[PDB]
Amino acid sequence: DSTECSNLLLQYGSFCTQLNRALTGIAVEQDKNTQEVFAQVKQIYKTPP
Amino acid sequence: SALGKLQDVVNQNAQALNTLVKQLSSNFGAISSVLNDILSRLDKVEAEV
Repeated sequence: DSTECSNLLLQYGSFCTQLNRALTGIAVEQDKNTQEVFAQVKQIYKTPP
Repeated sequence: SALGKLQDVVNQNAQALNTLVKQLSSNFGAISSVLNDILSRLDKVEAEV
């Protein structure tokens, strides 16, 4: 029953999907990062002159 | 005599104001550099997290 906790967990990735697939009996694939990107937007404001 | 004393006082005040402006500019430059470094460190920490 926490909002900020879920907001921070949403950035950890889709590990829950892999956990569910492993629990159902489907093996986890071992590959590179073709779905998760470490991108950034740099929303920092400009300093006043 | 009074005019000479007043002129000397005004000259001393002008020199003190010039020194104050120089020291103020130096301190403001230092504070701006500190703030820039702090913002850079904040951005780095946010990206790392």
